[PDB]
Amino acid sequence: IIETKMLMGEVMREAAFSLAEAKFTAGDFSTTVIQNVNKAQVKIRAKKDNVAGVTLPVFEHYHEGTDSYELTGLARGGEQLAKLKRNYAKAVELLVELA
Amino acid sequence: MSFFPELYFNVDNGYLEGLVRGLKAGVLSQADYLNLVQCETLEDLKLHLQSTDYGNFLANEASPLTVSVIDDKLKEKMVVEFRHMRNHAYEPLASFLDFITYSYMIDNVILLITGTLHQRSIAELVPKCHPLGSFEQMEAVNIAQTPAELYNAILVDTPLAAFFQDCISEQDLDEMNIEIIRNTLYKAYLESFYKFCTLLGGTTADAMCPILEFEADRRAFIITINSFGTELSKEDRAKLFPHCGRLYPEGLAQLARADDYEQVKNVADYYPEYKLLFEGAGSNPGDKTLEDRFFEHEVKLNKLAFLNQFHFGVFYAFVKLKEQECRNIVWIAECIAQRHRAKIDNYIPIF
Amino acid sequence: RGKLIAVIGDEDTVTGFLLGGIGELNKNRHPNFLVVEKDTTINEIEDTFRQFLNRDDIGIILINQYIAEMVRHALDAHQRSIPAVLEIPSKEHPYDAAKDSILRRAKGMF
Repeated sequence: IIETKMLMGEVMREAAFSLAEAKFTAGDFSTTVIQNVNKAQVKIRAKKDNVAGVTLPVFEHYHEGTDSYELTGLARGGEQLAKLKRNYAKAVELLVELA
Repeated sequence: MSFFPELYFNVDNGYLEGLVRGLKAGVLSQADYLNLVQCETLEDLKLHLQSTDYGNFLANEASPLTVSVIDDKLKEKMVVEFRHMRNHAYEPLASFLDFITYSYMIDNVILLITGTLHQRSIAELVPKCHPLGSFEQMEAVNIAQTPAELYNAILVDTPLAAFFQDCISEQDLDEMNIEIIRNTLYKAYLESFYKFCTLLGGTTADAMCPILEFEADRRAFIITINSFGTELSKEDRAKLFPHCGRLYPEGLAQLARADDYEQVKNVADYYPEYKLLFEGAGSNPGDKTLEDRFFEHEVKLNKLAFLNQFHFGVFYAFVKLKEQECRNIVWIAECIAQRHRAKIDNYIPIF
Repeated sequence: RGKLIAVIGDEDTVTGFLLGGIGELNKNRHPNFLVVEKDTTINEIEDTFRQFLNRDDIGIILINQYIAEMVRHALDAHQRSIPAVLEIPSKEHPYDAAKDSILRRAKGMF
């Protein structure tokens, strides 16, 4: 758990400086994104894990299907946003595993 | 004008010319980036930047080291400085600076609209509103959150009503997402500014119109490029392509048919400067990308405008120059915070 | 299927996880996350944390490390497995194992 948590920390830092570089090409995207909030593309599919005689609930990473939204107007910086999407997606996968 | 410019040009351009030129003398060059790259901490960044136009801007404010307040203070000083400068303007340059004001009023309108759909007070959006789109007119705030009242009050209030009488219509806005709205407004504004500059022919047009032509062409490329991963129809792509570029007489139909990225490269191979720019896009870990090349060409044309002096581009290209100065300052700050020194010099300097 | 991950974070982490797909407006038309800025109070933050805890449709929560420190007693007042609560670092506060409620439950395991 400690090892996977260290991987979590460094992957979060990956996503963090990816965001730092996304602050460059686009600009003030923060409020544009925070206002655009309609539906989720990632969901928790609760499963079970019979580890022993006692059963403990667990979780599964789900791609629901409604794709991540498209902001192509922020001064035309979509590439950085896409790589940031990839970073945070991988991070969230590892985080549901930790949960 | 009429093959004899500068007759009485400088009558109403003296002090503003001197002010912009003096600030241009104080522009950070790579020499200052040679001592702003060896910082390792925001305190030394502040020490080095104390010798710039940014005098003590972090001393006696924000004692713990931060990045967001740096960006905010830079924006505040720079914007208020061009408010001062525009406030020392005269009617032609006032129209110019109004259009430069419009370039931000577009995204400020975009932020302030659809708040009816989420049923939120406009006074909650005023704090995040960028200062260069103030919309200093009555009854914008708290219109009963009805979209119709917003449309009518914005027609009444925002000086972008000249664009809105033939750019927006409330009913159509409801169907199209905001992604289309922002871009159609900016297309209309780009075309209007281009034409207005063309009417004032001279050094101004010949120097800034190629910048706007590059804006239109880079836009036409990027819309297609980043619309590979979407289901937007080509109809909106056509409605979003400016009609004041190198590609307006014909060439727009090709960028509707260049589905793959390599096809867009092939279409851009016909424009040799843009062919060099696309040949400079490596998209590899250690070199620059296509967006970086478009930005580099933009900077190059801004420099070419800066070469001349008897033009209205001294008062716009310099605004974007200050933008990029503030932007690189925030870059160095973000590299200090994240310790990502591998990309400490992965930006576009100025001169 | 039915449960949704929720995020209590500062602006940057919140944008990051909205960008990764996390985010919904329920039938009641409210955000399933909270924004943390400089000017907030621990008490209403604690009440919003209780709003999260009591609401059934969450499962797992994601809170930064200094944000979780800012509410430490109220955060640790809860001991139930189904509302999982997980800590994450931030840009200026890298991960700290010495500061975690669950790793505090694992006493002497060092």
